[PDB]
Amino acid sequence: MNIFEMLRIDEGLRLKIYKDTEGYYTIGIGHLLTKSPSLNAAKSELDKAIGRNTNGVITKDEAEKLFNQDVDAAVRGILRNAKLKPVYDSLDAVRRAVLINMVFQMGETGVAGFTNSLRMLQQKRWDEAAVNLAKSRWYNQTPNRAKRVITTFRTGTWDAYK
Repeated sequence: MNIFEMLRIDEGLRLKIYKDTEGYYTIGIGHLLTKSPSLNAAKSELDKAIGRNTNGVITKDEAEKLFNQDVDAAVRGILRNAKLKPVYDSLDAVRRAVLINMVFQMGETGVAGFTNSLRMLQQKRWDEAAVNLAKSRWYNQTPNRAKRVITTFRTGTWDAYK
């Protein structure tokens, strides 16, 4: 198991523009296009991202390319973030992938907002962090995904994804 495979499981793959759990236009492997209610605005952002006139539809290759860029950016955001970097640096390989998952989903700012949980992770207080992470809108809106992420932080293994 690895970061790509894990996120591919959580996000799925759709080759046509769709709406995510919050109702925003998205495509491919969880690539958010825009928060704007306008489909046209979404089509425009898509064309710009891909570099061609897509008609709202892309290929597998193109979806994969956006995915690679998105994972790269997530890592890069973590490393550049003053609250995130130290946590990430203190973690083992499995748990580092979990943190990237969360950033890919909520963005850097969102994750950096989980102050108490970050501190608990840093201290390696698995069970306490898990409880704290569950007290969030994130867990309440997408509980199945959140449970998989949280359990992986508790155990340090990929069981929840196997």
